[PDB]
Amino acid sequence: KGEELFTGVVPILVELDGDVNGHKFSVSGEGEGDATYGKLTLKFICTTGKLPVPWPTLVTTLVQCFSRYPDHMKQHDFFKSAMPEGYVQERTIFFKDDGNYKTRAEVKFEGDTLVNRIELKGIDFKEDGNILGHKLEYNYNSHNVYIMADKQKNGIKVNFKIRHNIEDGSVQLADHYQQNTPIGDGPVLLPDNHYLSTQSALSKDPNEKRDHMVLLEFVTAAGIT
Repeated sequence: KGEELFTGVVPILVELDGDVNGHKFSVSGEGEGDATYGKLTLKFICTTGKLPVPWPTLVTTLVQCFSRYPDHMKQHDFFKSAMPEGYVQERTIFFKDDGNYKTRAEVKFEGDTLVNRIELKGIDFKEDGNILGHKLEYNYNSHNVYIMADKQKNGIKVNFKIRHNIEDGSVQLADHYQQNTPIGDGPVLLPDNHYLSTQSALSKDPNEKRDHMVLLEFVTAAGIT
């Protein structure tokens, strides 16, 4: 049922409103996903002016239904199974020795288009830490995203560690704790334990003068053979 919605190229819309230490901002993104290849291509624009946090810190917040699940793992793909009604995705992201983001998003189809609508709230950030101080490099590392069933909520629980390169050569860790629960009442796939292997490339549109991020991302499910 849900998986059939992902056999081809799907348009994606992302809309985020944020407030980090009282700095309010909005981000809009557009692009497309091709789950057959685990592939996402998107361009994000800060629609309120200058983004008050580094772009890389928003990548995880800004559609894991575009992950490539190998055929032998298709019974473990919660994300697609919740479609088209969708799922709620909630996180706390702990920036080591700094503040935290808490996010809530709804991921679902509107017509033909896969939409990610997010509210983000950041608190306890240091004024001249790596986030508010803009000390993170404009790049992105490759990670493993660990997934387990959460049967009482008919959903999944997800944990991983994001590594952000700091401009001095060091690393800013961002520990992610995540919960996804279906919006609809229908059956979903509750998975055995497994992970997603991720890679992401960040770039700039040379003709774009707005504060923005171009993202190319590949993600593949693994850990069950």
